Amino acid sequence: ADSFVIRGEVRQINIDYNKLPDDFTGCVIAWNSNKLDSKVS
Amino acid sequence: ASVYAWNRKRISNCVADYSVLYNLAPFFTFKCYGVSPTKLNDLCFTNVY
Repeated sequence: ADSFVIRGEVRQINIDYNKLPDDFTGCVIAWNSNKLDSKVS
Repeated sequence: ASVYAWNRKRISNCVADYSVLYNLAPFFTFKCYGVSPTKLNDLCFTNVY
């Protein structure tokens, strides 16, 4: 289980900027960071 | 332009650099088909609209 936050790049995982493509075998569990890891923005 | 009166635009002879474009504020997305975002820097085109 990896732990990263991207911009939105949500169509892909720009991100050659640190190689984890769609045909890599796995599941994507994802949600918005604007409710917990945020501010006004 | 408006949707019904959209302006026609053709791009002429150009040495294109796309790596400076994808991080500009109006050019964040590339949700489409038929071209690749990591391959446009190596392709040649007859014209671009």
